[PDB]
Amino acid sequence: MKVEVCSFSGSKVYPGAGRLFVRGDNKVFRFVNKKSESLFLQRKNPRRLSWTVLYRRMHKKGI
Amino acid sequence: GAASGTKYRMTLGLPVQAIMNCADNSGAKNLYIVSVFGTGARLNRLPAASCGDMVLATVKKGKPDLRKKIMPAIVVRQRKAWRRKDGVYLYFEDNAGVIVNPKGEMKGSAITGPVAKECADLWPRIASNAGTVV
Amino acid sequence: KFEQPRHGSLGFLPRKRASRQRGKVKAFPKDDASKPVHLTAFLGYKAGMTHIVRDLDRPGSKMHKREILEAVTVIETPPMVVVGVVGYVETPRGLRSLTTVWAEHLSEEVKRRFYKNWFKSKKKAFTKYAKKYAESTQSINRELERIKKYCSVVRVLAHTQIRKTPLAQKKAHLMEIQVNGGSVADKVEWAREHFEKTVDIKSTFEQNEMIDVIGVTRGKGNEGTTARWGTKRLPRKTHRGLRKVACIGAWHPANVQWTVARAGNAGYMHRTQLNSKIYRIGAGDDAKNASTDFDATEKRITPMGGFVRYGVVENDFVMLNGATPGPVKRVLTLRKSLLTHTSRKALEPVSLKWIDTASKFGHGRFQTPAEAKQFLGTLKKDVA
RNA sequence: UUCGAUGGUAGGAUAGAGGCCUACCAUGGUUUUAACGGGUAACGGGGAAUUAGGGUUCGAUUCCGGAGAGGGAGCCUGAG
RNA sequence: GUCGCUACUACCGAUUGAAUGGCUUAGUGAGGCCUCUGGAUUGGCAUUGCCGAG
RNA sequence: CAGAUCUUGGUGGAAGUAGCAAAUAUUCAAAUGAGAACUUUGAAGACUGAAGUGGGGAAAGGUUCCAUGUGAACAGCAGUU
RNA sequence: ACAACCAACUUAGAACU
RNA sequence: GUAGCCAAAUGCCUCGUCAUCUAACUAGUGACGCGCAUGAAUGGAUUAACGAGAUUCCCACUGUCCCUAUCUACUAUCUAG
RNA sequence: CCAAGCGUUCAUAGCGACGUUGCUUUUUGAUUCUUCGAUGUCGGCUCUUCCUAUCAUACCGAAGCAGAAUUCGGUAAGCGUUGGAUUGUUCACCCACUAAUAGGGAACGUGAGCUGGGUUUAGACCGUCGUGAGACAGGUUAGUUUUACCCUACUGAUGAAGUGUCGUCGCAAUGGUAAUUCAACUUAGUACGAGAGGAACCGUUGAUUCAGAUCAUUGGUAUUUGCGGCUGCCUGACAAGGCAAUGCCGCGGAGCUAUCAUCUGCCGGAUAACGGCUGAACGCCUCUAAGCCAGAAUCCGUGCCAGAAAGCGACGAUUUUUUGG
RNA sequence: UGUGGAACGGGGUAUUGUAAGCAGUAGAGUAGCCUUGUUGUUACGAUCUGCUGAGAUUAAGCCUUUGUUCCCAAGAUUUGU
Repeated sequence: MKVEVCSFSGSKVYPGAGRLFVRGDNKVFRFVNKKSESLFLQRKNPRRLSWTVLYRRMHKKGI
Repeated sequence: GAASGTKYRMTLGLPVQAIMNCADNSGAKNLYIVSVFGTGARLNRLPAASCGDMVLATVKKGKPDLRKKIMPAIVVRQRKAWRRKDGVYLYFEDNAGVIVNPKGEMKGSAITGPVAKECADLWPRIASNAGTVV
Repeated sequence: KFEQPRHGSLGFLPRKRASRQRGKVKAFPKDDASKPVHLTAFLGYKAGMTHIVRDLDRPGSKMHKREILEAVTVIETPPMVVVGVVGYVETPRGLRSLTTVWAEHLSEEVKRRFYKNWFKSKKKAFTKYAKKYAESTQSINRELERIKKYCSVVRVLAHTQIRKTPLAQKKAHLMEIQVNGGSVADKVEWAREHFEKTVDIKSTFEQNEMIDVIGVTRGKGNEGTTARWGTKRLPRKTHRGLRKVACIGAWHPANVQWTVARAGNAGYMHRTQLNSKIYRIGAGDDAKNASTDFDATEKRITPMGGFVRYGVVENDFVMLNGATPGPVKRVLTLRKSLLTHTSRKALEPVSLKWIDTASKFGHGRFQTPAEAKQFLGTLKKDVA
């Protein structure tokens, strides 16, 4: 019983949420929803979008 | 095929006439799915296979001695997402398979790329010759 | 040639609209006189569906002692009030009701079932019967004794407390629930003692019990043969449409057979689904309704934002694995199983490890408002 | 001569000259005295066999120089 | 000189010819190296900013 | 005359049924009038978008042109047009 | 041999985003 | 019977024989010809380009299909005429 | 039916000529009884039902150590009988899967269901024949597939009341019905067997086909025109908007939907083949002569769907001081 | 006339992705004037940064509400053991 972290949006992923994508280089990515998965497929960076936790951490949002 | 037991039902993403990459080092690259073992009788339904199945395939690209013949093969990866008993939907970046014999032993020696856990648990030879498992 | 199986089953015929909505018990469990006096059915309302993560206890399985995620259906089951008793004789023409005895006072909820315009009416439903109960106390006993000596089959009349549910309907659902104890005299005495009394869901069903859910499926209106019976779509070249059946019949017999797929009603039908396992009988008076032994969050059985088109469950509820017929907020009938369950899957105890309480109104990712506040920190509407 | 082929200026790199590399400026350099490409069952030489003379053939191999340590590529140590 | 039978030699040839090795085109890219960062840890300075490093 | 897929005329069931769905689109207020979804005025929203749903001609038509009145018939709904 | 403006459309290149 | 052509739009036997192609082809192509009944201006062979001509195959592509599902407008539906 | 026999030897374990008795013919034939004031023509697709002359599944009977295979042998049509290359073709031959890929009828089932690949005779080419117009055991190419709005049938949807009226809760006469098959594993290296070999009652875990539902998750769908972005033009500019018969793109809740997702899918009786019991006659003997047991995916039932709209039961109040009961 | 309904508003829940406006020399650079500049004065400049997890939508088949404003105690037809 463990809650994972989305690879793109960085949000908590409970069991039965999102999907799992295994790339050709043996790297496993967890997407919390289709929006994050589609954006990753579209090659969007999670550090660019303002709603991602990675962006907030890199831009000191919250202090 | 009396290898390690039973496999849970999973979504079929590789019907007949599907071209998939060859993950072993036998010299093939274009495994062309011809038929699937264990397919029942149903009108108009194309026999389709998922990871861990025992499809029949021919080689379209690769070493000439591997072409113009039918050989057993095992699907190790598929692009179509399937869910497990834990409620996790997973899929791979490509559809891949390895040439085997009717007993299930791999014709090659090494497997390139990740392998499905269902296929690895079903076939001990593939699990032995594989590296990263999901 | 090219033989293929039939499209659909000729057992759920006619494919017409159901003549009812509550859903009726077509066969009560066989009565065992040795067992204690108990009810064989209950009524609830479907609130929605959610997740369940549990550890499997099936020896010999690949998923033994492993995590499995299963869909469950939540049915809100507030206590039902018993207001009457019906006795059934055993004539060679079937079961025949002999007489019905009602309680002294019937609530507004059950009394509204007898009216189509409640407010416009004078509400004089059980007036002379109430007067008879108050000032005679002899005819009620006479009828109860008649049910005691005759009427080998005894059923009580119970109505739901729909006012405790977040439903706009004020008309309660009234249903005959069979009593399958023994000593028909004791059955009548039990009914008399339970007159105007509330029977709870935990007194009728228990944990890990296999039951049957009875209800009317979702209405879908008319539908073509392609979706009504699963027939093959005709080719794109087909003139005058393709979502049909090509050959409806042959020559002599010069009639359309009853076994041929035809367009028509494809929903709102009475169905009984067998072998539904009770995963949790939760009470509405505790704050740990949705908590488990492995997840101690103080949360109740309701997604944040409420159940979609239902509301908040504030009463006792029953969680059933899988799906049940009917849309949300429809009244469902829970019936005790007529079979015997000796399989390991049926007898396996179920210990829930985590219950999903995330919003079903979208791609919810938080289980509690406290967790949402912790993740989001403080917002613009929170700083000022 | 593209992605340096010929030359000038300036710079970088090298222990050091140098298109070794970079930016710009000119279209230059070789060749029927065979350039270039291809083959070589070609490591090169001192040398060996035959011996009128002239020549022909061989030379992996005891001496000298070059290359390699299964095929490439990169790097530390160390004057090397 | 044509026609012969045979062992064997060579040529062309549909099969959009196959099978190795150098020379290049396009794509991707292990590895070590140079450089920009990062300061668990060592920390002299209840204290608290400064010399510092792999 | 009961017939001739008879002749002429009238009239039925089908039947208040098939149907009156191409060409993007109408809305508000006022006037008139017995009667306004179709008339007129104003406002709004739109289309044709110069090889036009614009302005003229040849052939053909013959008064359809204009004004004033009418709403019996036609304008397959309506009408004060 | 210089040169104060008016009146013109192209083509090529660079940086940034 | 040529300086030719063919199981050809011309071959009944015939799904002719050999090879290629495919996992599998009575299809297609390349060769053979005692060719029932090919053949030289009743024109024969080859042929670049061209063809809304016929035919075989490959890549890309896709609801043709596995296996159907969802959406929009106009009908069908009901109403006034 | 017959038996000379083959069948190392044993006449019908398996074959069994010559004759003879029959059934069917979906093969073409024979005839011309219906139709020429007109019954649309093959194949394929789709869909339902029926038959057994049984491929598989269920249960029985035989030979040889088992184990397998054969007799499909005996009942049995309940339930299944596939994906492709070729041919318009049916037939037919191959590539595979599968337990198996059985054979037929229904106006050689099925064109106001589709398609038009065959036929398709109007245009055109070739081969043969004819002087010619033209002809064909022939080959090839292009060639309009109309109408239901009537009755009935079928699928669904309303619906009047003489038995009071209006409602609530019920019974079930009758009609329909549903589940199917496979794999692996502890029996175990067990029984059996000189050795080698290798089961099975049963249970467990899964899976195929089918059926009924459902939308917690995942996928799809976009008129949520919800949010954001983009091009051309227009409202003087920003902003905010409009048009481009839904302008385009990304995401997109809700709903719908997916063997693209999830859940669920029993046991009682009577039997067929066949095996037994007491037991005679025919003093022996034998399941049968009377009767009683066991016995199949068979049949009828439990269960599930509908509910006689002219089958029925129980219960509630019986137009309020106008008037009616 | 009621633990009433409706229309709004609030909160929650969801979708999208950081609204307009202001400010900042952050911005590749460009152009004029003089005390002549290790934050130059002046002006323009795709874009970027901070207010801003912002703004917008949120039932139309989401939940909730103690908030505000209205509405209902009506009308017509039929019904007798």
